[PDB]
Amino acid sequence: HVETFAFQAEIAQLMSLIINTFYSNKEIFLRELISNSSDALDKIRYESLTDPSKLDSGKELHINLIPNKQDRTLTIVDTGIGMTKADLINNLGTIAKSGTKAFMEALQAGADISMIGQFGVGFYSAYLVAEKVTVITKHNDDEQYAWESSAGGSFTVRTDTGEPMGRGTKVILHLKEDQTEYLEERRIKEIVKKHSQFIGYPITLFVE
Ligand SMILES: CSc1nnc(Sc2c(C)n[nH]c2C)s1
Repeated sequence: HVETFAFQAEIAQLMSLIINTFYSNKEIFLRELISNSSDALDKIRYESLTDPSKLDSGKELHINLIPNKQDRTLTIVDTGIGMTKADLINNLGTIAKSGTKAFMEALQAGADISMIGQFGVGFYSAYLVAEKVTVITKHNDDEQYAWESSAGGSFTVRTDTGEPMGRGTKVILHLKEDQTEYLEERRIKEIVKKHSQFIGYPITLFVE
């Protein structure tokens, strides 16, 4: 069954700001998410040097970008460390609470939304373009979960009965009506080249 949770007030607040502030440079969402993926790949690569059995759920360490115009989704997939249930419901939120306070204070002083990644909370930049974000994830010592949120102060988590994914995270961006540009090959490739050219894992851009 589906469990429903309230975001921490500070996170809810950061998400409304992301969603409501006029800010044209939305494309930065892709580097923050690819960056999130790279951090998670680094994590499993490291942890595997002292316990190679952690790669029994898959050896290949990569990132796929998968647009689907029919579904209006852009999907980022990684085979990084994945998330446990406690990560999804509690730990990540707890870590992000100071990232968010800091970021929110910088934002007067005249920092802008593109700096969001320096405060460790870039994942929420998904909300610049996605009306809903669904996240399938699988950590080595835990079950596959689906996390989901359309913002508004709440998120859901259920155990995921769908197709097994080995180990990693899939971020499914259900794009807003006027953000379908991030479904085009040339647009994605441009952004990847501009902001994420030196990521240390293969990034495959799938075509439709
Ligand atoms: C609430 S779901 C979620 N939070 N933070 C992320 S960043 C991340 C990605 C993009 N892959 N793995 C991780 C930990 S995904």
